[PDB]
Parts: sequence; C-alpha cells; structure tokens
Amino acid sequence: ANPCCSNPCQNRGECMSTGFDQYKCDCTRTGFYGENCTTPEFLTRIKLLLKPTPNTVHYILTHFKGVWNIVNNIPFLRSLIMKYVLTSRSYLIDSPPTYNVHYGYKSWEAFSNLSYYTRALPPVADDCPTPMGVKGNKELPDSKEVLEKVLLRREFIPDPQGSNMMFAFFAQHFTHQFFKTDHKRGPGFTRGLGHGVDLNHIYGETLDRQHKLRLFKDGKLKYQVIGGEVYPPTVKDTQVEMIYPPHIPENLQFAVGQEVFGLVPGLMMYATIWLREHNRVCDILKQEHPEWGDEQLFQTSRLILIGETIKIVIEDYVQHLSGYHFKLKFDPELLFNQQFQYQNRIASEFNTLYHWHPLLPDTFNIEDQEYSFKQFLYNNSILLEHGLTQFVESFTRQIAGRVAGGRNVPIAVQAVAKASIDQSREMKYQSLNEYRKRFSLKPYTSFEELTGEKEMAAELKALYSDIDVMELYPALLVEKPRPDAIFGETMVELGAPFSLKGLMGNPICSPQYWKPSTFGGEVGFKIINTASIQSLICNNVKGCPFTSFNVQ
Amino acid sequence: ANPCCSNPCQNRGECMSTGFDQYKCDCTRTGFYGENCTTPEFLTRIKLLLKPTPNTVHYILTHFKGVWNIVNNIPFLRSLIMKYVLTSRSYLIDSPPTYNVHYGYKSWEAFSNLSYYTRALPPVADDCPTPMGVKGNKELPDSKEVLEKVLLRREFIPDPQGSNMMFAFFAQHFTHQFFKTDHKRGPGFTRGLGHGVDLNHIYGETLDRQHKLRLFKDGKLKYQVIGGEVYPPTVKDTQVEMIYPPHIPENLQFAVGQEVFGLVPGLMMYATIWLREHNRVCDILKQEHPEWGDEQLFQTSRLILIGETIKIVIEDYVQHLSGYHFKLKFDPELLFNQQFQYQNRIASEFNTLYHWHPLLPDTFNIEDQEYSFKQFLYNNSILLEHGLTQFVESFTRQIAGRVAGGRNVPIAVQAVAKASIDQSREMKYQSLNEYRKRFSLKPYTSFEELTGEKEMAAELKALYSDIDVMELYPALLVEKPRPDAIFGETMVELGAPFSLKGLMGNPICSPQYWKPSTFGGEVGFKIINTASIQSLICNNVKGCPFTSFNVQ
Ligand code: HEM
Ligand code: HEM
Ligand SMILES: *[C@@H]1O[C@H](CO)[C@@H](O[C@@H]2O[C@H](CO)[C@@H](O[C@@H]3O[C@H](CO)[C@@H](O)[C@H](O)[C@H]3NC(C)=O)[C@H](O)[C@H]2NC(C)=O)[C@H](O)[C@H]1NC(C)=O
Ligand SMILES: *[C@@H]1O[C@H](CO)[C@@H](O[C@@H]2O[C@H](CO)[C@@H](O[C@@H]3O[C@H](CO)[C@@H](O)[C@H](O)[C@H]3NC(C)=O)[C@H](O)[C@H]2NC(C)=O)[C@H](O)[C@H]1NC(C)=O
Ligand SMILES: Cc1ccc(-c2cc(C(F)(F)F)nn2-c2ccc(S(N)(=O)=O)cc2)cc1
Ligand SMILES: Cc1ccc(-c2cc(C(F)(F)F)nn2-c2ccc(S(N)(=O)=O)cc2)cc1
Ligand SMILES: CCCCCCCCO[C@@H]1O[C@H](CO)[C@@H](O)[C@H](O)[C@H]1O
Ligand SMILES: *[C@@H]1O[C@H](CO)[C@@H](O)[C@H](O)[C@H]1NC(C)=O
Ligand SMILES: *[C@@H]1O[C@H](CO)[C@@H](O)[C@H](O)[C@H]1NC(C)=O
Ligand SMILES: *[C@@H]1O[C@H](CO)[C@@H](O)[C@H](O)[C@H]1NC(C)=O
Ligand SMILES: *[C@@H]1O[C@H](CO)[C@@H](O)[C@H](O)[C@H]1NC(C)=O
Repeated sequence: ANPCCSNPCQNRGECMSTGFDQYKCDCTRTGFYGENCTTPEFLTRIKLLLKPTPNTVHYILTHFKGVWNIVNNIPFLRSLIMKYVLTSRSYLIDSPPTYNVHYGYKSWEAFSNLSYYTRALPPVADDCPTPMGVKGNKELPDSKEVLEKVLLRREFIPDPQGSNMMFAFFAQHFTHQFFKTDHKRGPGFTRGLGHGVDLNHIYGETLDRQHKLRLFKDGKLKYQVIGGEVYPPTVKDTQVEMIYPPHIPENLQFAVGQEVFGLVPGLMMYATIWLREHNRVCDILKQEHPEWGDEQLFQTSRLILIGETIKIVIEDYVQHLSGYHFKLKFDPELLFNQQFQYQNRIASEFNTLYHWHPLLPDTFNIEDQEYSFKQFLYNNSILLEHGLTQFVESFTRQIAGRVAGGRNVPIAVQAVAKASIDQSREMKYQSLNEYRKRFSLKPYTSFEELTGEKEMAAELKALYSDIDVMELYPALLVEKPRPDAIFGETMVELGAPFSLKGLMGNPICSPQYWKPSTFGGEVGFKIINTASIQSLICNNVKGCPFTSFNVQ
Repeated sequence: ANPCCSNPCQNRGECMSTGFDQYKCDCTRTGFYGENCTTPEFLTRIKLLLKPTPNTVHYILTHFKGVWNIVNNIPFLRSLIMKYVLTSRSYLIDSPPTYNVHYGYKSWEAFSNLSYYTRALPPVADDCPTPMGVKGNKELPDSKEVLEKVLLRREFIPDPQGSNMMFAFFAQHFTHQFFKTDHKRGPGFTRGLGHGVDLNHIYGETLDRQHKLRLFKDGKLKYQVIGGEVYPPTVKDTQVEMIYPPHIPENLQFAVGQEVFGLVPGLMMYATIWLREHNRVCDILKQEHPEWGDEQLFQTSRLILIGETIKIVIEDYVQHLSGYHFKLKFDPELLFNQQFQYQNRIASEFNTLYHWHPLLPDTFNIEDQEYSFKQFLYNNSILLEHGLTQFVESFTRQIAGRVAGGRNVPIAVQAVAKASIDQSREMKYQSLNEYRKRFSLKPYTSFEELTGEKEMAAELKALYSDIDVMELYPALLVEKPRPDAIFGETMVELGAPFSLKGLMGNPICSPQYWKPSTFGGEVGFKIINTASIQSLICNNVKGCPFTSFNVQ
C-alpha cells in the first residue's frame, strides 16, 4: 500500500507519502532535483565526472609502493592524505543518527532512544507487498538453502592478506564492546549504550559492575596470580555476572568487563592482555603522580587505554586490513579545522557486515595441539595450560579465513550464519543494491558481477531470480574480493565510514580532550601516541613475544 | 593541599598536579603560554586589541535603531549578523562536555553519565583550605545574612524592559523541561536525560509516561472538556504520576508531561496551550496525510512543536530579553557551512543562573482578583474559574520584576533563594570572578563595581571582605544592570552561550533533519517557520486575545 515501498527516491532523497497512492521526494541538499531526485544540478555533474570509482582509488592506495614510501616520510603530506581519508567518508553517515528498526521516518523516539542500533537505511515498511519492497517474491529464499549453497565451507580458504588469529580475535574482542545485541528485546537493540569505543568490555557498562571489577587502590583492576602469571579475577571473588555453562568450575570463571568473553579463550587472551595493560598504566601514572588517589588513577588510565585502542585499531588493525601502502595515522588534530560531529551511534548494518565468521579456522592450533570448536569453547584451561606467551606465538602463526569470495563459513558455526540471514530479514533490511546505492556504489547488474564467477552466481540466481532482490549479508560473504584482498567492494565501502566515525567520533578526539593533561601529562599522552599491537603484547606478555596481524 | 586549589592557570589552561606541592598548566590551544598561560602569543595580542568589550557590543545592538531597521530588511545582512551572534559564542562551551560536581578532571564517567549536570568550571577540590580555593575565610558568610541583606524584596522593583507574567511563566515552563534536579541524588544531578529542548514536559521523560498521556488516535494527547474548554486529562483517567498536595480533588489533578506543573496555574496555563497546539498540529497533519497512522502523526507533531518552541524562544523570548534592535532569526542553515556540535549537555551553572525568582510579583492579578502566593499555588480552580483567555489577557498586562539590581526576591519564596546559595556551595562552585574570567569577562575589582551603588556593596564587603571571594549566584541578582535592562553583564555573558547551544544543538537543526519531510511536508515546515508567541495563543486560546512578552 505504502507508495514509498518501491524506494522511489534516489541519491538520498527522502520519500514521503502524500495521500494513499502518491508520494513525494525531498531532495534538499542532495545535489539533484526532479520527481525522484535523479536529475543532477550543474555543479553536481562536474563532481560526478571528476570522481574516481572506489575501485580506482583502492588501486592507487595499493600500488606505486615507491611513491607511498616517499609520502609516508613527508609528515605534512602524510597528514594531508590521512585528512582526506578521514573527511571523504564523513558525508556517508547521518550524524546525529536518524532511523532505526521501528522508524522509517525521523522521530524523537528514534533519535533519543539509546537502546536501538541506528539504521543507515530505513526499514521496508511493514505493509509493503514484498520483503524487499515491491520486487521479488512474497518471501525470500529458504535461508538454509542460501546458507548451504553459497555460504558453508567445503575446503578452508585462507585469507590472501595473511590475516592471522591474533587479528581474528582482536576483531571479535574489540568489536564486542559495541556489538552487544539485547536479544530479550530483539536483534535491532543494543546493550552497548556507549555506542562506541568506551572499553566497557574491560571496565563494564555500569558503575555497579565497574566497581566490582576494581581494586580501589592505585586505580587498578582486581586480578589473580596463577602459576606466577596475572589473570582476571574470578566470579566468586568479584560477584560480577558472567556467562558460563554450569559445568565450569568456580576457579575458571573469570570475571571481565564483557559477560560473554569467558566463552572463547581468544577473547580471554585479549581480556587478560588489556587488564594487565590497565594496571601497567596505573603504575606509570602513580610514578608521575604520587599525589593522585585511586579514582583519578583509574579514570585517567581508562582514558589512556581508550586512546591506545583507537591508535592500534587505526595504525595496525585497519592498516593491515586495508592493504594500503599509505601509512594510516591516528591524529585527532587533522579534524580540528574541519566540520565533524564528535558523536556516534552504532548502526545495525555495521553490526551485520562485521559478522566475520569465515575468519575462523577448522581447528585452533596452539603449540602442539589442534583443538576442535567443541574443545575450544568455554575452555579456559587451554589458556592456563599454554599461557599467554604461547597463545600469542601460536595465534601469530595460524592463518585466518577469507571473508568474501564465498563458501567459507565454518560448519561449526552455521547456526550463527543462518541467524545473520534470518535476523536481517526480521529487521526488514533493504536489498544489497539499495545499500550499494546508499553508499555511492553502482548497483550490481547480475549475480555474476557480484561473485565474479559462475557457479555460486547460478545458484544465487536460481534462488533469488533478480539481482535487485539479493540480500546484503550473504552478498557480503559471497562478493568478488578485491585483488588478493580479504573483502569485496561492498564490505569496504559500507564498513570504512562506520568504522572511522566510531573511532574519530569518540570524545577524547575532541579539541577540549585531545591534550596532555587529559591523560595525566606528556608521559600519559605518549603511551597513546606510541601504542601499537606489538608494544601492547610486548609490555604485557612474558618474553615479549613477537606478534603482528598477519602470518609474516 | 591540592596545588591546583588557587586556580593558578589562566585563559582556560588546565591545572594538573605534578607532585604534592607542584602543578603544571596545559595551555594547548589557549592562545597563551608560560607557567600560568598568561603570556599571549603574537596572533593572540592582535585579537585582544581588535576585540570590543561585551558592554560595547551590547551598546551597538541596542542603539542606532535606524540602521538596524535597514539591516533587518536586507535578508542577506540579517543572515550574516545572526550567523555571527550564533558562532561568536560557540567557543565558550565545552562540547563534548567535560566536568561535573564529582570530577575536576576529565574522566569517562564524567563524559558518559547522563544523570549529571555538566560543569562550565570544575568544582573546587574537596581538600582545598577554603571554599573558594585558597582565598577567603574557612567558611563563606551566613547564607541567611546574604539573603536578607541584599536579596529580599522591600519594595517591588519592576523590570524596566516591561517583561510581563506571560514572559515569567513561559521561562519557568520552558526551562523546566531541562532543569529537573534529582534531589534524591543531589543538586548536581538531573532527571532531564534529554539534556535539552525535547518537550518532555509535555510528552514525558519515559515512553511509559508518554503512553499514558496519549490518546492513540490521530497522534493526539488525551484531554478533557470542561465548560466547553479543552484541558489536560486527569490523574484518575491516565495514572500518570503528578505532584499534588493531598487535599487536591481528583478532578483537579491534571496530568501533563512534567510532574510538577500542577503546582502553579501559570505552568498549567502553558501546559494547556501546548497540549492544544499538539492536537491542533495533528489535525493539520491528518488533513495532509490521511494515509498516516497514529504513531507517525504523533511523532511528527512532536518534531514540529520542538521546532515551534525553538522558533518562539529565539525570535520572541530571547528577542525581548535582549532589547536588541536587530531582529534575531531562527535559521539552522546559518550553521551549515560552519563548525558546530549538534549535541548538548545542561550545565549546573546555567541552571543556577536561571533562578529568576525576582521576576515574580507580590500578587498574581487575574481579572478583578489579586491572589497571594498562598492562594495561587496548587490552585487550578483559579484557572478553570477565569479560563485561558482571561489568564492570557491578565498576564499580558501584569509587569514582572527586575532580576538584577538587587533586593527583589519575593519573601514568599526566600527558602528557594537560600537554597540557591547553599546548594551552590554544596556543589563547590568557584567564585564569581573565576566564572567571569571563564567567560572572557574582566574580574570585578570591588563590590561597588559589581553593584554600581554603595549600600549593598558595603553590606557585601562587610560579609565577604574580598571581591575575589564573592559568589556567583548572589552576584547575579545583585549586579549592576545594563542600562534599563533586566540583567547585568555576568548573567547575559554566561547565559547567552548555554542558551544558544541548547537551542541550536538540538538535532532537528542538523542538516539531515532540517528539511520539509522531517516535518511531514512544506505545510508542517511552515508551522515551525511562522510560529510566534502570538500565533501560538491565537490558534489555541478562544478569542485570539492579544499577547506579548511585555507590558503595553
Ligand atoms: C571465536 C569463535 C566464535 C563463535 C563461537 C561465534 C559465535 C557467535 C554467536 C553465538 C553470536 C551471537 C551471540 C553473541 O553475542 O556472542 C555471534 C555474533 C557475532 N559475531 Fe561471532 N563467533 C565467534 C567469533 C567471531 C569473530 C572472529 C568475529 C569477528 C569480528 C565475530 C563477529 C561477530 C559479531 C560482530 C556478532 C554480533 C554480536 C552481537 O550482536 O552481540 N565473531 N558469534
Ligand atoms: C511561579 C511560582 C514559582 C514558585 C512557587 C517557584 C518555586 C520554586 C521551588 C520551590 C524551587 C525548588 C524546588 C525543587 O526544585 O524541588 C524552584 C526552582 C527553580 N525555579 Fe522557581 N518558582 C516559581 C517561578 C519561577 C520562575 C518564573 C522562574 C523563571 C525561570 C523560576 C526558575 C527556577 C529554576 C530554573 C529552578 C530550578 C529547578 C531545578 O533545578 O530543577 N521559578 N522554584
Ligand atoms: C526504547 O524503545 C523500546 C521499544 O519501544 C522501549 O521498550 C518498551 O517499553 C515498554 C515499557 O516502557 C514495554 O511495553 C509494555 O507496555 C504495557 C502497556 O500497559 C505495559 O503494561 C508492559 O508492562 C510493558 N512491557 C511489557 C513487559 O509488556 C515494551 O515491552 C518495552 N520493550 C520493548 C522491546 O518493546 C524502551 O522502553 C525505550 N527506551 C527508553 C529509554 O524509553
Ligand atoms: C551516575 O553517577 C551516579 C553517582 O555516582 C551513579 O549513582 C550511584 O550508583 C550506585 C549504584 O552503582 C549507588 O551506590 C550504592 O552502592 C552500594 C554498593 O554496595 C549499594 O549496596 C547501594 O545500595 C547503592 N545505592 C543505594 C541504593 O544505597 C548510588 O547510591 C548511586 N547514586 C548516587 C547519587 O550515587 C549512577 O549509577 C551513575 N549512572 C550510571 C548510568 O552509571
Ligand atoms: C569494517 C571495515 C571495513 C573497512 C575498513 C577500512 C577502513 C579504511 C581506511 F583506510 F579508510 F581507514 N580502509 N579500510 C579497508 C580498505 C580496504 C580493505 S580491502 N583490503 O579488503 O580492500 C579493507 C579495509 C575498516 C573497517
Ligand atoms: C539566560 C539567558 C541570558 C542571555 C540570553 C541572551 C541571548 C542573546 C542572543 F545574543 F543570543 F541573542 N542575547 N541574550 C541577552 C542579551 C542581552 C540581555 S540584556 N537586555 O539583559 O542585556 C538579555 C539577554 C539568553 C538567555
Ligand atoms: C517585605 C518588606 C520587608 C523586607 C525586608 C526584610 C529584611 C529581612 O528580614 C527578614 O524577613 C524575613 C521574611 O519576613 C523573616 O523571615 C526574617 O525573620 C527577617 O530577618
Ligand atoms: C521515478 O521515475 C519516474 C519519474 O521520472 C517514474 O515513472 C517512476 O514511477 C518513479 N520511480 C518508480 C520506482 O516508478
Ligand atoms: C579443555 O582443555 C583441556 C586442557 O587442554 C583438555 O584436556 C580438555 O579435554 C578440554 N575440555 C573440553 C570439554 O574440550
Ligand atoms: C603564576 O604566576 C607567577 C608565575 O609566572 C607566580 O608568581 C605565581 O605564584 C604563579 N601561580 C600562582 C599561585 O599565582
Ligand atoms: C483557589 O481559588 C479559588 C477560586 O479561584 C478560591 O476561591 C479559593 O479560595 C482558592 N483556594 C485555596 C486553596 O487557596
């Protein structure tokens, strides 16, 4: 019935119903006019001709290694380039946020209710004749069919970028501070009211939990020593609620910021590394500030670890993902004479696109052992058995799986992949191509253009019939990868903007925050500005083991 | 104890303790350097010489009536001027917010905890030797003494700007959506988690309350008809919690967004006017959108009333307060090519400075009657007795009191003035002069310079001894007023920045919001862009009585 069910309005024009059968597009500031915001304004046509495609730009970022080598060493050029990578993307994210699972038009409820993931594209109205709007059949294809036919791994396909398990677990650990779906309410709701990098996964969402996690001397987090090694405290000692299956002995129930982290030893590894890091920074701060009390030492340390986390993500993590020869930089100052909103809201689609389960291997290989999924999950002995050092050495060596290119979701975790499909539909996601369009990408004209091959395309075609009805999530995992890259174009172009907004939108990047005293002086500031995945592990793991995000 | 107690750092440098007895100032981006951020940089000296004082600028805004008359009629000049008034102030507010009652240094707790009023200046550390830091005596003067000596009204001093009761009650009504101190926690905490103009005082803080207040047809708010006139529903019909003394009969317990509004008939007057307005905009929207359901009609109407509210406040309310000959304009577009944070956090100091109780008259005069405080409070009969029309006519005629200039707090309300003093101290406010310095104002060098007279100055001197120990709140009510103005310099210069930030920071002012479809089309948009205090009363109060914020 809804006359906007067709997504009539293009180039970001907003569709509004003007009577039961008519509609109108608001093209304000889109750069286009006409009934459907498809006729470009003169100034808009220039831009549309002087605008390289993302695939061109990526090509330039991943070639001319010699030229980038020179740029990387001219601080003022490096700054000019990073500033461009930061700002070019800004315009792709609504901020303040707009829509959510229940609101396809702006409302105060949508803006003000922090429990919702926000939405880059509004849901398909409940009374549209098809799931994707007006196109396709009354129902989407059997999710199980799509799962089995183009998603499930036959043979393990390694990531050509050499991503490793140190990377896979870092992504899970880091992303799981802001992806915390509140399943009691539904898939489109969140328990991460911080809506960003606040390290609630170390310190807790709520003051109540934070306080159980704290030692209240020297600003430190409680911890225990086992075989001379530092580890998170126990549930028994802290009373913080954790999710453990009943058969887990009280002494193995580790308490950390995030209630789910006890479930995977990879998580607990990072949880332990970051716990050590926080207490480490405390000793540094106390040294500088014998006048300081427990609160200030604690809060300052937290501010510093937020900085470290943003640094490592941009300069090591995204760096490695990108494959860029240009050396990415974490420098808030680059946005200071620029228009930018220091605020963020986690988008449902960001969450969805970030279900990188293909990363996971068939077995988890530590030292001599090869642990099956069954053996690895909820088994922290494995951690105590080998220790952090051996975990880091091992995970640095084991290659992670390719995410795009299709057929690489481990069977052990198929239920999670099916849910990703089913819950997308539940949330009334628009189609792959609508999302491509929304991110300034050219719609795919056939399934074969999407996959870059024939077999999976043919299966997808038989299932969906029309490319314009293809779904975002599966498309992501099935897409033709960039050359020797871990992802396809859609993943990158949707992901980068959400990612940089959540990184740079954090308040410590704001002018009033981004200064030495915020972090307890120049020595605190330097911890942030010199932080790296290597130092993090080096400072906190015994024998300062070498690590990196790819199998060297 | 704390080295930072004396407030050593100037020009917005941050004080940090470097050892028990030393300190350091972070002057990053202040424009000054040196141990105390007092030595200006070359570029800073130019600015400091080409910068007119606020008292000069005010003079220019309130004279040359002929010139402003021309500027007000050249749309592009009017736009250039308002843009300057908007932006000149921006730099005075920390956004993202920084400090609060418990945090004198930035922390994630301070930033993230939405229950706190933020702070424009950090509290005085708990272990400073004096209340103001290092200056003054171990305790401030008897708050009662200050109350009685320079705050209590002998004779009613009328506002020379001719502010009236329609104005007084509008400020109470409007401000009381974002000033809602949570007294269970303490004076530095708020129940207004919207931290701005969200009209929760009409619609409720929580979804639960909103829903009890709503009719669920045509997007309307419940209401009742009494003697052919429309009024808010009752507590018995709705179950919404209100604050009424026990002797109030169930049929007089009106339910509205803000639990406290039943306490003053002036509040209930506006509460009724805005309730009517909301249902009025619903009829308009249904007419335009017969396709629309109850939710969308309700939410859109709310978006529109937010807009109307921001419009009226800038173009009528602040207009009248300012005394400016320049015609202020509500135009979000003026900030679109500008650096600005669409976000806000209510400052404790804003709350404090807005305790405009001197506005209140000795009696409330409606038609023939002269009601005492005792008779007026919690008495909604008075409203049903005379009706809205007669209330508007009467309150348009009755002059309000002058706020600055001293000795004008009605005795009936002395307890509230004392609390304002006591709770300031409880929250560890810095001194008047610290706050002056913080808003780029020149410290007062004597009490006589503050009051502009001798008698109240002498009393204040005998009480405080040192001008540099004088307190913000009393100073506000006692200050020498601008010429024939309602306020003194300190009130204006502190007040204006907080005020404009809360008005313009609202998301509907953000580019992705400020467009017709957000408000259900050009007809909804036009309601916002033509709204005025007069159109509000006229479309909603029988007889379309003439109203205004000032006495005729
Ligand atoms: C290591 C073994 C893993 C298992 C057994 C697993 C399984 C699951 C399960 C059951 C969920 C939904 C429940 C939850 O919140 O935890 C989930 C969600 C998710 N997974 Fe994983 N996963 C694993 C690793 C990873 C990795 C490496 C990533 C890469 C970032 C990842 C990304 C995500 C994301 C972003 C969600 C959504 C979380 C939420 O909405 O709360 N997972 N996975
Ligand atoms: C109409 C008769 C009025 C009465 C009986 C009254 C009384 C009070 C009382 C008892 C309080 C503190 C009570 C509490 O917060 O629990 C208060 C606070 C306050 N008053 Fe008034 N007042 C009146 C009018 C006004 C007006 C015209 C203004 C002008 C703006 C005003 C400004 C304020 C403000 C800003 C607060 C702070 C409340 C908060 O922090 O949440 N009042 N008033
Ligand atoms: C963010 O949006 C959420 C979804 O709208 C809100 O969650 C919903 O709030 C309601 C309570 O405020 C619940 O509705 C039910 O309403 C009936 C009416 O009479 C009550 O009796 C019920 O007790 C109440 N709940 C139950 C158990 O039936 C919704 O169930 C509730 N949850 C969901 C997922 O819809 C959030 O409240 C909102 N957040 C904020 C801060 O307002
Ligand atoms: C914003 O900051 C507020 C002020 O710190 C927080 O409010 C405080 O949270 C505490 C709950 O975590 C309460 O403290 C008490 O702690 C002991 C622990 O052993 C409990 O037994 C007590 O029952 C608990 N309070 C009670 C009911 O006695 C504080 O009372 C509470 N309020 C104040 C004024 O401090 C807010 O929690 C915080 N907001 C967020 C979102 O974290
Ligand atoms: C979820 C997500 C997706 C992308 C990014 C990201 C950000 C950036 C940058 F440079 F803008 F910072 N690049 N970049 C990126 C670029 C290219 C690839 S690739 N090698 O798969 O084509 C992979 C990642 C980050 C997070
Ligand atoms: C609480 C508060 C305080 C000041 C203002 C304000 C804002 C503005 C402006 F500039 F933005 F338009 N002026 N302006 C203002 C200016 C001058 C006076 S006056 N007649 O007392 O000197 C009174 C008010 C608003 C709210
Ligand atoms: C209204 C005309 C008199 C005002 C000036 C009074 C100076 C302060 O006088 C005070 O008056 C208070 C209010 O009645 C009383 O509660 C106190 O006992 C008294 O000290
Ligand atoms: C917009 O395209 C044209 C108007 O130029 C119109 O025929 C069409 O109906 C509109 N879009 C859709 C989906 O039909
Ligand atoms: C957990 O790991 C331990 C130690 O390596 C192993 O012996 C045990 O079998 C594992 N338990 C499960 C249920 O996999
Ligand atoms: C800052 O002012 C000067 C340093 O230039 C010095 O006299 C003074 O003591 C410093 N701080 C204080 C406490 O005034
Ligand atoms: C309330 O007002 C009514 C009529 O306006 C008046 O007669 C009555 O005395 C007042 N009641 C109180 C409680 O003062």
